[PDB]
Amino acid sequence: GIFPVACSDGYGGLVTTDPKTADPAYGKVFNPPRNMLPGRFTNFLDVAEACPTFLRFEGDVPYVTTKTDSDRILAQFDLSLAAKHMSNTFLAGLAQYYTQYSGTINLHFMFTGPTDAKARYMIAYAPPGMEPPKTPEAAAHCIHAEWDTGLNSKFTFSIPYLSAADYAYTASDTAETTNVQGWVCLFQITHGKADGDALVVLASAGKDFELRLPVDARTQ
Amino acid sequence: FNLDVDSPAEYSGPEGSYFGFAVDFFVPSSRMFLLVGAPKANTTQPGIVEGGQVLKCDWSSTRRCQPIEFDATGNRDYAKDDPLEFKSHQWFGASVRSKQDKILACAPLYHWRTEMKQEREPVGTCFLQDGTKTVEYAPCRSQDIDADGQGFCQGGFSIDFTKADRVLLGGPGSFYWQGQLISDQVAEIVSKYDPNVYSIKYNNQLATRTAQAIFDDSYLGYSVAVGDFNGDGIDDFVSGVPRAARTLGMVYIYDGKNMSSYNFTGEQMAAYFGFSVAATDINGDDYADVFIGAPLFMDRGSDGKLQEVGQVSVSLQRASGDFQTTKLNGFEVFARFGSAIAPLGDLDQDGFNDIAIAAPYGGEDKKGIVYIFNGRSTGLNAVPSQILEGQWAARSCPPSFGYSMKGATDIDKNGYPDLIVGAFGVDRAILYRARPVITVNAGLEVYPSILNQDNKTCSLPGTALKVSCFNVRFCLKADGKGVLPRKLNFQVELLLDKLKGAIRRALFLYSRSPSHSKNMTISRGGLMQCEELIAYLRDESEFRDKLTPITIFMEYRLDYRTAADTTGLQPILNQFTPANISRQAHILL
Amino acid sequence: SGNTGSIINNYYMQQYQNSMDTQLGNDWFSKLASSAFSGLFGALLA
Amino acid sequence: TTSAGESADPVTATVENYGGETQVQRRQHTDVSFILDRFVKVTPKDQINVLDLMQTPAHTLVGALLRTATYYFADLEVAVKHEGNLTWVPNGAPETALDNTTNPTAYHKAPLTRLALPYTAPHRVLATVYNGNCKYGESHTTNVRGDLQVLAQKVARTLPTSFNYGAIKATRVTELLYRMKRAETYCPRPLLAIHPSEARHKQKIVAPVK
Amino acid sequence: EETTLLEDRILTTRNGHTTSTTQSSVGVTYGYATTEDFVSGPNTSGLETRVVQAERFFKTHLFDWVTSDSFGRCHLLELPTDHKGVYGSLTDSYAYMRNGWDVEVTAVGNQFNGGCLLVAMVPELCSINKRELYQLTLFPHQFINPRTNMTAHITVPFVGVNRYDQYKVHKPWTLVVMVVAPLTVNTEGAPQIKVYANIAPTNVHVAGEFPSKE
Ligand SMILES: *[C@@H]1O[C@H](CO)[C@@H](O[C@@H]2O[C@H](CO)[C@@H](O[C@H]3O[C@H](CO)[C@@H](O)[C@H](O[C@@H]4O[C@H](CO)[C@@H](O)[C@H](O)[C@@H]4O)[C@@H]3O)[C@H](O)[C@H]2NC(C)=O)[C@H](O)[C@H]1NC(C)=O
Ligand SMILES: [Ca+2]
Ligand SMILES: [Ca+2]
Ligand SMILES: [Ca+2]
Ligand SMILES: [Ca+2]
Repeated sequence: GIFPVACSDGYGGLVTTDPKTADPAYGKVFNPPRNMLPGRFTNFLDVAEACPTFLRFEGDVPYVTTKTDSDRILAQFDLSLAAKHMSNTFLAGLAQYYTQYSGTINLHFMFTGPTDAKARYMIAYAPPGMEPPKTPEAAAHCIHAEWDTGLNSKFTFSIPYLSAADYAYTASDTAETTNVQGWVCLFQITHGKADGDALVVLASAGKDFELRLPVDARTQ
Repeated sequence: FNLDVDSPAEYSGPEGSYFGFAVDFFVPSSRMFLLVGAPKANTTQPGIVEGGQVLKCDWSSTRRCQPIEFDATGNRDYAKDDPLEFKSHQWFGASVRSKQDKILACAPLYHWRTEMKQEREPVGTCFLQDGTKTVEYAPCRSQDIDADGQGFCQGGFSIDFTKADRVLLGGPGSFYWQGQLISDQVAEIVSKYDPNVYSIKYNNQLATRTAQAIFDDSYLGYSVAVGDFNGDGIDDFVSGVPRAARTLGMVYIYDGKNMSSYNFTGEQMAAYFGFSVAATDINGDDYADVFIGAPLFMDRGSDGKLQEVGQVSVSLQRASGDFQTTKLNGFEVFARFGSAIAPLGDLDQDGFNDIAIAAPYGGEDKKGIVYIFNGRSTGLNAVPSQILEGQWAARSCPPSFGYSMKGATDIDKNGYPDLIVGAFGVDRAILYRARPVITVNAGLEVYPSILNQDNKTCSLPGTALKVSCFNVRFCLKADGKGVLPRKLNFQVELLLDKLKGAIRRALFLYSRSPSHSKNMTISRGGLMQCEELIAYLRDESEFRDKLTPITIFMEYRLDYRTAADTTGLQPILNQFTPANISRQAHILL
Repeated sequence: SGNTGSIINNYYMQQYQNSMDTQLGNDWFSKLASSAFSGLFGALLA
Repeated sequence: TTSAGESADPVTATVENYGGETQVQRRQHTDVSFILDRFVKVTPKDQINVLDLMQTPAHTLVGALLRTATYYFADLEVAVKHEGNLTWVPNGAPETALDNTTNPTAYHKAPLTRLALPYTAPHRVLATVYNGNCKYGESHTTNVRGDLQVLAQKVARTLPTSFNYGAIKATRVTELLYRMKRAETYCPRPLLAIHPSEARHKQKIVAPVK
Repeated sequence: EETTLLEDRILTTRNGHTTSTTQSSVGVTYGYATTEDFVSGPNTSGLETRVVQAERFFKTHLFDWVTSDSFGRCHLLELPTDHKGVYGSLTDSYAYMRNGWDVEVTAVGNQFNGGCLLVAMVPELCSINKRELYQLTLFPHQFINPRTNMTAHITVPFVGVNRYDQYKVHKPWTLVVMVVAPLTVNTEGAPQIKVYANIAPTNVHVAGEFPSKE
């Protein structure tokens, strides 16, 4: 006779993400040539590394001005892709479609004031477990880097990926481990006649930044 | 109540020219004139049909209205065979405002070709004249063009002068009809004038900048008024925004020093709150009070039915910065009460400023009505002391008597300010004069007022019998401000037992009659004149009525015909002043 | 090449499954991120 | 790491700058071909549905990541729940054609029907952003507003009608899904997240026992 | 660069018979490609020709950068613009063109100014948003930081859905100049600063000559 086959139950339903191709309906079409077009990108994280985008601060500006008082905290925000400061970066607009990440986030700090304005800054990483620091002297016991302005006007610091698990969530739910990865605290050590300057700050992905498990929550 | 209605000054123009759409007084430096706006009047300007003109109407002697030449030219050209402007139907004279030697008229529908593409945008324009000088003032005619700019501004839709000689100009079409308030000092308007420059920049210009798109189609600058509200002497800017707040209507008040923002708001949808505004201190506290008109307001009656009557909101300015807002409703349905609001100054010279409100489409045959409201301590007396009626019938567009009006000007030097009313629908303009107010201190004394029937003191000639008599005594004293006769003759009337077909129980001795008249002639500001006479009771057996009090009535009438002056302006007696008083007398037992 | 967690290949010829490319005559943002200056730029002490 | 701020040269730093070590990473989930190869739901018209990819909701995964590239290529796969037979017609074909059975027509087979459709545009690559001649730009003016405003949409350009793979027509199309095959992308464009009102965009994640 | 505030990074650029020297340079940014793709295609039948007289700088004014301008102030210049040179007589002569751009933006105010400009070449810019300005560095860009430079030089190829373009109905590139940090005139800074562009087309190819009413 013919070949016996057992049509199994639970198989063959449409799955919107199955590794199967549809049946052809129309054949032998040749595309117009498109080899060597400018601007090809194959991976979304290749563009997130070669192209930093601005952060967002109080008043909706990409810069933080040099304050002259007993306070020296410029920015201090949750190390979270869902943070408010990160909300307009390409790295956080691309991470909203994934549930977990891993690796390093780079922050680019470009100083803008005139040639006679001078300042010294400090960026630290407060891991989760206790409150974040409020002065630079208390934050000097963290992982920090300190730079000052000169001929070279940009400094780049890599937020280290410390965590208990290998992956962390890109969303945030409640006060919980995976959604608070600590803080990142920007201080101003000194300044000389730098009143009202701007320190524009960018952000991008590190060498080992990773982002996996696609998802579709909402709101492009 | 003191306005002359018998023979008021009438002025007319070409039919269809809208003579009376705008009116004002013109007092230079020592003759007095009248300014009437006729925005549809044909001019001799080269190839311009209905350019509109403003007429200076001679009040002295004859009723001649000589037109005023602000601009005799036609449409200037941008290039060869490319007109720059369109003065045809520009509605020049739609708004006329004068201050001493300075006359400002405007053309809200003046269109202008851009300095780029060939457009036709109604930026509006104005012409300022200072005696021999005459410049052009088009603040909306600028580089900012086309709807979102000042292209459809129609600058000059409403105008007003401040006390520091600064012009306030309104344009309801700027920035997609958000509207715009523009203020320039009269100094720079002429000083920075340039006949070859179409967009003049003024160094000291105050203006409302463009706002968010949700403020579009609000019509700021629809109407304007000036007055101080922050207590620094400088006139501030009051303007109606009738489409603001989703057609609820608003009224903005800006600082007259830096265009810094009070804000009024309406209670009813599409009632056109802000169609007209006026600022005058109504309660004598030297604080400018805000008057806002909403002619389309609907009210409910005892039958609970909606009826469009119109409404004016009287906001008294308190030193607290707050306002004491009182709402005054219209009287006739669909008459649009509150279309025009005109401060009159102290019309009756009583100590408080007065104001006039019009229902242009009211009265019999839609002629028009103007209501006169007097001010007092508590605020504005809500009851009108006078009702001015139109006297002309319709042709196509209704007479619109009261659509525009102007007051607060003593044009005849009688010490009392007058009023102009424009009825453009019939191309007429009317000047009402204010008659001099005479306050009168009338007096009446009856002594003794308790009559003893058996007293029998005063003898009576002709008979040996004596009668119970007593004294009646009346006094007059009158005085008034402004120009008025120093002699005043009155007609005094006296009646005994006024309460009584019935028998009068008292009569005058030297006449034997209950009635007595006395031609009395007192002097203005002079002493109190007082004539007395003897009245007597009837005999006890002549009447049974002994319980009813005998009322003594005094009444007086002024001779208006002989009190007239030069033109025949007859004075009037003060309102709320009793034209007659009465005392009584009792009998005992 | 794209979405596969399985490899069941095709009944049909490539000439019917897809549209065929033509040659005339990972490119940019992969060379641009790989040319990223990673090393420290100063004179590192300690 | 210091550097010239405005060189526009990509400058990466690492955790070796302060004693760490860069770990290895797997990046298969952000590959353009991998991530764009899903079915995405599209709101269908009643009968006729021109198969444009810019008809996808922009807030979706495939919608938002497609609009992150100026130019794109892909073959298309379609899933359709319809009533009656479903006809396809290639790019540039008249509407009257949707009625003829000789064109690729799939007879009704429950519950749905998935077809592999080629690339039939005259263009070497399609576009998400089309601007024939539009911007000044200089932060565009308020000049056209109110009524003229809602008409003013096209004072510029942007029209995906020309860039159409084709159309489908059934008596009643109930559900429609697109799947991009062999997706190539060029010239990346902005991609935005949800702007939070708090200091951080909190949300409700699935909650097991512990 | 140099040991002092004084600055010597010389860069010269010759397009045609027109040069341009800068002493405060950061380098040229290449966007999306270093070379060109295939000019000869199956859509012009080999009737395409290169016009070498059209490849030379032309100048244009962008905007005044004043201290009152805050973050997000844009200036959009759609390329190709209205050109009165020989490159302009190509859109009236030929129906199809293709070319890259060599864009050099200048903002001269002394090094005692603060502030920062971001000049970027954006393809197919139909609409920009306030939040999308935060990700404007996804495009070929350079910053103009008055303490360090006055010039931003950006070279960029031809992009489109077609191999040749009809520039009378399509503007593929757009030069956007954005304020990322407002200007400051501290004590010695220049009060305002004018921004100019010095653009030059590259590899211009034309095809299909139209009739002439001459
Ligand atoms: C009886 O009949 C005779 C005649 O009619 C009455 O005569 C009157 O006497 C009055 C009181 O004397 C008198 O009042 C006026 O003259 C007064 C001086 O003679 C004078 O003092 C009064 O001023 C004051 O008067 C007013 C009056 O209202 C009082 O209110 C004040 O308190 C003061 O007293 C008056 O100027 C009156 O003129 C006089 N009239 C006549 C016609 O003779 C008499 O009063 C009667 N008496 C009875 C029985 O009632
Ligand atoms: Ca004031
Ligand atoms: Ca008052
Ligand atoms: Ca009064
Ligand atoms: Ca008078």
